[PDB]
Amino acid sequence: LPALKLALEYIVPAMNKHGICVVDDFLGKETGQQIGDEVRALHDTGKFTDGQLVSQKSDSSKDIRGDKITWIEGKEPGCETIGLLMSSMDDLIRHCNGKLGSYKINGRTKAMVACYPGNGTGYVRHVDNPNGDGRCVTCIYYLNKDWDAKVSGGILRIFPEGKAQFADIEPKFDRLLFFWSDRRNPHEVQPAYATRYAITVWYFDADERAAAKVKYLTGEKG
Amino acid sequence: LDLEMLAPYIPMDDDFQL
Ligand SMILES: O=C(O)CCC(=O)C(=O)O
Ligand SMILES: [Mn+2]
Repeated sequence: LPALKLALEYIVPAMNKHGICVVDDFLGKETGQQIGDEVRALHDTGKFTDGQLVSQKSDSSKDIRGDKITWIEGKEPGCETIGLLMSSMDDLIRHCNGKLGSYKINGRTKAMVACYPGNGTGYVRHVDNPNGDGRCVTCIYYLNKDWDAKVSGGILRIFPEGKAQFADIEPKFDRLLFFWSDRRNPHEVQPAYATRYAITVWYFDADERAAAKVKYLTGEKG
Repeated sequence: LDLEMLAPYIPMDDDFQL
């Protein structure tokens, strides 16, 4: 639907009420397929790398997350449809104005194209932005056709703060997902027994991000 | 539970302005 109607009439309410919003059939089967093909070509270049952590303390990153990823701006040759995806997400966000909590969203990361090879690997329970690095909204587009979690696993399980029941999001094809990045939404990728693709972008809050960039260099002491 | 060591990495540079 019109970015404006989806934003104001669905995304904004869902996000402020529950901190999670799912929009299925975001771009349609044709575009979704084109995106999937671009991701599979990118994977077939062999340029993917192990997913990394903000501050790794574990033996290896593989103990935490078991995916292979790359970062795309959306202007690279062969990624035009991923670019269309990123510009559509941006469209929705711009149309959310300052109605998504009290954040002033002025920027975002590049797209993280991610692949769980399907060998029983996933991502343990975690928070995307526990200690305030600017990330206020997580946006994930899934690409996996006829995915059956009872067979292939790979559920994204979110545990919204305070609620006694978690939520299981299947990584369905053409599904769009929004949720607060901070400690409100601890989540986990359960073991995936099949190749599981997803595209993520993190949107930033101006003030938080600006502070996050200075805290890295020094952080002073106390 | 140290969340910092579990959080997915993002670059510090190369943000995209909206
Ligand atoms: O792919 C998903 O469903 C979530 C990925 C995730 O939580 C992450 O990479 O930080
Ligand atoms: Mn995550």
